[PDB]
Amino acid sequence: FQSMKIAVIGQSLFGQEVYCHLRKEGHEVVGVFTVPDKDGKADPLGLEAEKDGVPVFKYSRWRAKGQALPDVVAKYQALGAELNVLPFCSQFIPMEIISAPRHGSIIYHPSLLPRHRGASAINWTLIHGDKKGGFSIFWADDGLDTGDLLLQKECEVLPDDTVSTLYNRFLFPEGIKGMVQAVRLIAEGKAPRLPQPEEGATYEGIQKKETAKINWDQPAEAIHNWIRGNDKVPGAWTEACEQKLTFFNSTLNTSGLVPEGDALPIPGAHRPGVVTKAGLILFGNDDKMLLVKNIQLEDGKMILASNFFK
Ligand SMILES: Nc1nc2c(c(=O)[nH]1)N[C@@H](C=O)CN2
Repeated sequence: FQSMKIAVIGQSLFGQEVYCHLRKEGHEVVGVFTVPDKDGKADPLGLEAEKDGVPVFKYSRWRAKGQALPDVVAKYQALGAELNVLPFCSQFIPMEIISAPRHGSIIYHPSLLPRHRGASAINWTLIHGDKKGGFSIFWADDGLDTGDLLLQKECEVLPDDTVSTLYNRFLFPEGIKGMVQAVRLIAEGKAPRLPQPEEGATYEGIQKKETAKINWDQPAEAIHNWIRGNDKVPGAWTEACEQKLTFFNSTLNTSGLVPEGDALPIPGAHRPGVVTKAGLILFGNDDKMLLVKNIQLEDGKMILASNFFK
């Protein structure tokens, strides 16, 4: 064993939990780098670190005129970190920071690397209807999500899984355990390095609300995968009845359903939607059905799709 000085760079409840476990294991978290508020909620990793008197720093920022801000780097170097743990970072972290610690930097990534390198990997897993998923913890190198693996765990992906369900069922609870296990291996001097194969590598970038717009010119199954692969964040959407509607809780189980109800005209779609007591029936460009159970209105109100027209 060895108790280590660790810099934590991340966010969210996931980051908070990794932070708590590292401390429970006897490591010193020398600092936390997280996201700002927005709005006016503070990040829970930052709030937890602040409670404990651990240095907390908020970006981004991160960069200006090519290089890493001299300020952020300064704050980092004072900490004397021996390892960086990245439980949910976002932007490229300059190699002056990534490569500074004796033990380097390890990163949590919610896909089976080399598949779905880049941001929003859980979205892209489901958008493509992958039948298996999981997470990787990997050693940062100078590429984007190309570094050798430390460990990887797989799980089955179910036909109606969403980003949120797959995360809460597996990638969150097992991912936290996995990061903890990784730090233990590093502390013991027993951490593996498993180079990523070239075969099957794919890359996608961040999925912001704007690029979650539905393309209706696809089969029902692909549209279902698009909706669930953006559910709940950032939320797949379209224009209908003169507003922006976001669709959640899709299924391809349309057993016994008939397309009778109140039309929902959707510009660009192969057929109108139909609001039924079961929810919103939608058609793909193959005239096959999918069913959306919930709709978020442009003003943020969540409703049952069956209640759209009251
Ligand atoms: N140097 C480096 N920075 C990273 C990644 C990486 O692979 N290398 N991936 C993301 C980690 O959060 C974003 N930041």
